[PDB]
Amino acid sequence: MNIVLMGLPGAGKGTQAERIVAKYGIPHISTGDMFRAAMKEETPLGLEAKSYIDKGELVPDEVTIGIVRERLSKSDCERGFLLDGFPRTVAQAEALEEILEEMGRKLEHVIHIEVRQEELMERLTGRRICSVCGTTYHLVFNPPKTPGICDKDGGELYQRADDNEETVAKRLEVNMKQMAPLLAFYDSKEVLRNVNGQQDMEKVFKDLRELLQGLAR
Ligand SMILES: Nc1ncnc2c1ncn2[C@@H]1O[C@H](COP(=O)(O)OP(=O)(O)OP(=O)(O)OP(=O)(O)OP(=O)(O)OC[C@H]2O[C@@H](n3cnc4c(N)ncnc43)[C@H](O)[C@@H]2O)[C@@H](O)[C@H]1O
Ligand SMILES: [Mg+2]
Ligand SMILES: [Zn+2]
Repeated sequence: MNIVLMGLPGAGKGTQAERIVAKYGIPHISTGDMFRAAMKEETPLGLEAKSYIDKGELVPDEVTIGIVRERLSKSDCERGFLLDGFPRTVAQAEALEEILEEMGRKLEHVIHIEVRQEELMERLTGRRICSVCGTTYHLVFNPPKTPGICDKDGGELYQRADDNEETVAKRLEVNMKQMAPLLAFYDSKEVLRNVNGQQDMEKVFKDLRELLQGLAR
């Protein structure tokens, strides 16, 4: 089970990934999550990626490909994997094709979780994160019991530098542009699947699942 989730910022890739991983036991490889972990640890990779992420820009291809090339060389990827938010450019996709060839593996599905931009903006604007456990909240759709405080451990919530409206509009524009040729790339390869992301989280998952169980032909 060798899978990519592709989608604009907020389309639900991580929400789906948790579900996919709980069902199927393949590793979840989020380049965004990897970068954010390095940023929290303030490692050199982290501080390099920070300058891009905080602004809503893509981290450059070379470093991003390299983290993925190293990550996919681990033994937990031998029976499948779930890439989330990689590739984000055609160059990354062409590099993945070569990685996979080297590994003697093929992408089986590239799932585009499609959600219109208006909904994306609403999903993201208002997200808040617990500084201590990383639990997410939303001001509008999932607020904490006490404003600014996490229900689970009392940790202080924050707004990511990239989740304000202006930066979310930017991330949408950057990824809309990069994703157009990338969708073309994988539609040419006949591995592109489309999922309607504008459904409840369980139903998106059922539809994804049907593509993963081979039922949607
Ligand atoms: N390959 C790469 N090359 C270069 N740079 C890279 C890179 N990969 C990462 N980067 C850098 O790192 C940065 C961050 O990248 P990344 O971490 O990949 O961020 P993203 O994909 O822009 O955005 P999210 O992770 O917020 O969205 P998601 O699709 O995972 O949705 P989620 O499940 O969280 O859900 C979001 C919200 O919606 C809600 N929700 C989910 N599903 C539903 C639904 N079905 N109905 C209603 N609400 C829903 C959720 O509860 C939640 O509140 C990039 O901007 C870039 O700088
Ligand atoms: Mg995500
Ligand atoms: Zn917490």
